[PDB]
Amino acid sequence: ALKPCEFPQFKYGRLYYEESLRPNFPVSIGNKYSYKCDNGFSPPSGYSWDYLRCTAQGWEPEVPCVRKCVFHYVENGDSAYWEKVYVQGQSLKVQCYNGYSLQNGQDTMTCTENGWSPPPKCI
Repeated sequence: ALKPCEFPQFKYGRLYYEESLRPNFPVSIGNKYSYKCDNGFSPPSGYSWDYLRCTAQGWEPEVPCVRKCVFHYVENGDSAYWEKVYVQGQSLKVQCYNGYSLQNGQDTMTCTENGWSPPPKCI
């Protein structure tokens, strides 16, 4: 069987069980391995862990761990009741109060490589 996927090493995270598994590589298309990301980062799905999949295009995702932005508290705005995870590239509309705003027309925040932009502070 073809074994085209080498031991996956990527930024801001790692496979679980890296030492029981590293010698098993390379592996075949269809195999998958659980992984986690560093604090402040997340799989694109926004879950606490996810699968790295050996595909015909190599490992997917290409960038397994991306910036994580948590939505919860908004100063002078509407806060949520529990922490909602967002990932790099996602955006939401924040509800500001009493003539305060995020100063970007639509009161939208985007999860960027360096966190929320602008921050969840209505001014």
